[PDB]
Amino acid sequence: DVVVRLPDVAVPGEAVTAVENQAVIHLVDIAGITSSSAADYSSKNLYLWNNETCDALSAPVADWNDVSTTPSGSDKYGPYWVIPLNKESGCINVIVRDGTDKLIDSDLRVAFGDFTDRTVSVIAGNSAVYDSRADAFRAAFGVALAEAHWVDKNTLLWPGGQDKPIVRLYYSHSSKVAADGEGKFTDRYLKLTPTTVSQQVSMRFPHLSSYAAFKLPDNANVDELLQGETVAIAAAEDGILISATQVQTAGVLDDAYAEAAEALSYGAQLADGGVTFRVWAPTAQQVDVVVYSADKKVIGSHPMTRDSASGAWSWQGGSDLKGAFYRYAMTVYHPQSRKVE
Amino acid sequence: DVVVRLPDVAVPGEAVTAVENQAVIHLVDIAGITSSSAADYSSKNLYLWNNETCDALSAPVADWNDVSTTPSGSDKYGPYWVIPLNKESGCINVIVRDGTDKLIDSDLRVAFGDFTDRTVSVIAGNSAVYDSRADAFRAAFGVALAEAHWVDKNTLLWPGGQDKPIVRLYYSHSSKVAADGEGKFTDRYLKLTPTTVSQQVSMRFPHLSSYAAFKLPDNANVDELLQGETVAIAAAEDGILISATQVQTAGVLDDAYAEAAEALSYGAQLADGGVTFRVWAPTAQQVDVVVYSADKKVIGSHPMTRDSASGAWSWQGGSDLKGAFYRYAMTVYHPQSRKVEQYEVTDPYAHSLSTNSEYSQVVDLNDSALKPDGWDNLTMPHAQKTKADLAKMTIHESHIRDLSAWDQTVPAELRGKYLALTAGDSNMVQHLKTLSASGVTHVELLPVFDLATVNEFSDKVADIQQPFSRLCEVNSAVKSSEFAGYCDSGSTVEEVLNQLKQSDSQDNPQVQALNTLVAQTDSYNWGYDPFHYTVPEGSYATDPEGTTRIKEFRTMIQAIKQDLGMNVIMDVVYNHTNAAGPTDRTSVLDKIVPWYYQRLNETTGSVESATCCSDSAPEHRMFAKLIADSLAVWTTDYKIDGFRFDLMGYHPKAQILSAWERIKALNPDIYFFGEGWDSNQSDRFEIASQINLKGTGIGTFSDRLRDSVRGGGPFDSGDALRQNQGIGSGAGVLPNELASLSDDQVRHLADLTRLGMAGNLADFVMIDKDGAAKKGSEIDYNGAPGGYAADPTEVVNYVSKHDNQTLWDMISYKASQEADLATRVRMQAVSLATVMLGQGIAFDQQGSELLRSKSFTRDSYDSGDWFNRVDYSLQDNNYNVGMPRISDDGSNYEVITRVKEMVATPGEAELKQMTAFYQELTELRKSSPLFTLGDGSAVMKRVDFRNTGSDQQAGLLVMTVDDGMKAGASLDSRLDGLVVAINAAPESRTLNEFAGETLQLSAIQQTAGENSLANGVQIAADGTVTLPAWSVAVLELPQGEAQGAGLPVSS
Ligand SMILES: [Ca+2]
Ligand SMILES: [Ca+2]
Ligand SMILES: [Ca+2]
Ligand SMILES: [Ca+2]
Repeated sequence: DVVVRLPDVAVPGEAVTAVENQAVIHLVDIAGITSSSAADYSSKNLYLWNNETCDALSAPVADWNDVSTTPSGSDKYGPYWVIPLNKESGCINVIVRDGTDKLIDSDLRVAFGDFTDRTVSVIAGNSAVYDSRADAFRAAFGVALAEAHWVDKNTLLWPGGQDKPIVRLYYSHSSKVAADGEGKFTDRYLKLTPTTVSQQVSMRFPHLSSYAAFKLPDNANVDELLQGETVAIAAAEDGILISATQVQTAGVLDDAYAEAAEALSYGAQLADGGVTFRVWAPTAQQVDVVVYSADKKVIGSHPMTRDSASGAWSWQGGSDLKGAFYRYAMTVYHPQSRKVE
Repeated sequence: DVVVRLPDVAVPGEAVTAVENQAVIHLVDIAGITSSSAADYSSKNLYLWNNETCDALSAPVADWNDVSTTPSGSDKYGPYWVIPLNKESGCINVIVRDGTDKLIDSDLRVAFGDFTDRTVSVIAGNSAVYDSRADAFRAAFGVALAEAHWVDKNTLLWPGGQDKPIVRLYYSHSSKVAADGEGKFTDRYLKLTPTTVSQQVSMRFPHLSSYAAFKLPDNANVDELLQGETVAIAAAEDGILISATQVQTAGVLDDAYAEAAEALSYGAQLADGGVTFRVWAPTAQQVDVVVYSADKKVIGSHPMTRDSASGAWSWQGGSDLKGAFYRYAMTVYHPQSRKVEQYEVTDPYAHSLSTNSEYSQVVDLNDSALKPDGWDNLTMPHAQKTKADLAKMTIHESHIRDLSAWDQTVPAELRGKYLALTAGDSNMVQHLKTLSASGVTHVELLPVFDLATVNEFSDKVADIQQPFSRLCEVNSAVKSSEFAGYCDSGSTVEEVLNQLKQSDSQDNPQVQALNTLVAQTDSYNWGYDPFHYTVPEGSYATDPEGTTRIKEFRTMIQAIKQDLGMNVIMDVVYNHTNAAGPTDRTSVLDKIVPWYYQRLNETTGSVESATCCSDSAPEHRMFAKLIADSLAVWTTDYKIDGFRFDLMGYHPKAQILSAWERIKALNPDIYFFGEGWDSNQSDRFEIASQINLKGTGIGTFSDRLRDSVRGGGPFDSGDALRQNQGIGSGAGVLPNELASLSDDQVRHLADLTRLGMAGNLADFVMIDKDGAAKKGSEIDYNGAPGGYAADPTEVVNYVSKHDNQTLWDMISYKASQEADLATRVRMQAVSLATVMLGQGIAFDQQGSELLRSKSFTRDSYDSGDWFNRVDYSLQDNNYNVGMPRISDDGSNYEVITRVKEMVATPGEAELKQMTAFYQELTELRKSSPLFTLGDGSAVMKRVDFRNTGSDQQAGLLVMTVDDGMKAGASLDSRLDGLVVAINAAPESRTLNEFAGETLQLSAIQQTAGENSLANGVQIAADGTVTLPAWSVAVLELPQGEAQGAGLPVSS
């Protein structure tokens, strides 16, 4: 079975080091590194300008129509601009363009107190600034956006994986799905097969009905998959990565747990027989009730019991707890940070 | 399933009228009007700014982050901004935004001389400016532009349909897709689903890779869809139309039919067993062959058989059809007119035509009847097998009228004809005969394929040779002009023109005023206006009706190769067609397969005009096939030795190489070269440019040496034409009153010249203007690498060509008042020596040997017999014969007057002196294999220069070529080495570099004597050389019965 791997291109090493009273911005050309023939970087230009916030620039062109700020050089990886500075402190305003059109959506602000080397790298439509061409390249041939949708136990909707020869659902419980030192996707995966959007699904998510449907294997352990990270991967017949995206799982959470979860009571339910603590957290790796004094000192930490049908966690304590302070101590993967928080 | 419908909203009426010293821009909010809810226009702002072009703004915010320029008000239709002005004249720079994001892709430029009211309207992502909110709204809620791209059977690319809830492909076979009386889109459609751009697609169309991809249904009948109209529609969840656009289908046509279509033969293929008619028309609803008599009466109308795999239509008839006239009667939807057009079109694969290319003719080019005697056994007089064979190439770029229009020794009926080359006893023929004998190897013919720009009907044309009365009969305009009085005179147009010279001045440009009118009804055009690619031009024939042209053209080829002993280069124009659209008489390709053969704008679908005219698409499979098949015919049926591609940069490098490999199977020694300038098509494909063609074998014209020797560059106008002197105008050495060129500026031109003389190689190491050792690619040429080639055979050096000022005219503009007629004649020769004695391929304009002048005409394409005159009777160089065309040279009249009278006009003596010099230089070029090394590695191992560095003497060009033992093999059995010395300075110079070297002046130059360019060159027994002013010397190192050490290169 084919291994998903990065394009056979070595990781870049800056090519140009930023010297005193001058900064260097690298454009990591994805279309340029995907090779065949040499690229014309004439059309590429930076609209550079001084403002109340970022004023460290030295002689920035006023004219927006001025495409004259062409690359100070290039190579396989893409062009670069050696920008002259006024002061080695502060920041600069860079708008990366191909003619009179923005390549990066957001107006970049290069804070020299964030990138000590002044050698920085950017990718088209990325908005992010990298300290290295390497860090950028890895990001370019990796997991970006949250294009895929796990809408039910069996179905994953993704337009990016449409007509692609290799479509997989990679997963990692305690780490991020990434490429190793060899640029291979070694993390466990599941093979996805093209299917058609269910009648039930189309109803639920009319805004996704047009999206490309994929059937998950029957052996798939839905529950343990939702314990951590999942990433939808599209690759060539040979295994060269086309796309890697994060997965939106609310649909499957409703399909797998909501029926059972809906039939339970939530909060710190103080009734006759004591107090039942219940929190719905179907993805949480661990949940504990932390009980505090009035002085907010820990009086008890109790790991909760998970109900598999619902993904709800509970813990029963005495009626003595009436008035006690508490919080739930979570252990959960957050897709915004890509970490187990 | 949702019905797409119009919004129930009345057409808007501006709401705000622009008053004095203030403009008003309306944003027509589509999302705002499709919504019954109120909109927050806070986020909306204009980035307004003053520049050298549009400066009429009053107080524009500098900060790009400044979103403070919010709307000056709003309503249902959208917001508006009341912009304060400085002046009611000029223009303003508006960037319409929603935060710090451009709403309109292009930077708007509001010209107040285009919109009188200053009340203007714009739509998001539209780029267009409307005079009214109404005009905008109509455009917004209509099928508008050609934004969508059907790139393959399954894929439709459209940014307008991105993130939209409803995306559909509406279609109509016999009608336009529109909204009914209820405002509904009732026409059949297909549902499109979001997908990603295929790897295969991204390769093919890199310029669309960023565009939003949509998958077509699997039930889609691609074939029947391409039978008529298709429209891409984007709508709301409720079905209110957001956008409706036309579809560009060339991509799918290549994907669905090109594989099969590529494997067929096109035209009226007359072979054994009859004649097969085949036309590719994959969208045509119907195609019929209409067969005509000689009187052009219909003899038969035969509906053709469509092959579904290819979209090609065919019809087989008897061999009786040999010579019959025909056209294809089309029934096809044209997206420009949005209608199913019905017209009769000529064959794009026509090989013979009627007068003025009205009808195609069935022909057999292999017929003895169409061949001059012994055509079948005609061979190439000059070899082209090796790089060394190629390097010997010495081109003379000629034009059919330019050659024989004025030569009296050519029988009248043959003047301006192919047959003129047969006039063995003419001044022109005998001149070429002597040039050939002295070393001119190739004849380049300016357009001889079927041009559109000359009426082939004798009686709808009048030339200067004929009475003025004829001019008025043909030209309606002349009867109502400042020359109307001459219609009564019994004098010729030639006569009247010489009369106008007498009072011609910059303030009274009467010579050119009449010429402009003559030029509309003349027989004179360069011909860079293709009608049919694979038929000779008929106006250069004695009779343009039928096959006569084929035998005549061939007769000219035989004369050039056998009687003049020179190879033939045909100038080719595949970059454009003369016209497109369903109406133009000269549109052939665009009438048959609309929107296929032409390069269209990505948004509007308008045929691009980057080349001038109607940009063709060599990137599309069938047009690439057309080009190759065309070149095959000129190769074997016409026996052409080489091809020069007009604006070759507009072609994909892959296409040029493909055609080249294909043609090589018919003639392995075929040469391809062209103008490989940047075309700006790199967004679309790897262009066939000077840079991109390094090591391919395809040659390109080098502008590096050209500009260094000539002075300045093209686009120079006004005093710059005098200020920008060259090495050959005396830049630095003998400056003119207007010159301000620095010593380093002058030294840099020497650097570029030297590099050029050594075949403009990217890897050739030399000592620069500062004394640094630099590779050819490291020497700058206006931001570009100077050197670019792998071998000198990939470079064509020149100092004159049909386009731009003649060499003489440039010297007249650039030479110091001090430079007398005698020194300027030598200045021409000196300029030419850099080309003639350099490793690269020598190219030159016909007439340079006769100090040719166009009396300062820059773009002589339609300046007729008058300005483009070449006097083969040698009385004058056609200098000062009137003020050139106002339209293109008016801006240079003041400069012309300043220089025009500075020196005398050449006469029989000067022209004879220049011819002698020219013959000298070519003889020299053919005098040693050392001048034409061919291989880049040979150049680097043998070629080096002296008088280099920071301390260099200006105007002295010294080149050394090794044949010594350290170079390798003895190439010249007589020589050990070579020295080329060019003293482009008014002061005589000295050469002590070859200290004690035993040198001798070329026998070629010694024979010449007082008429030599080396006349006065001293070679002291002690190896010291004294070079007179404005002189060129070939100093040779004789070999002594064994290869000694010669002139070894250093570093
Ligand atoms: Ca013609
Ligand atoms: Ca004309
Ligand atoms: Ca373009
Ligand atoms: Ca020798």
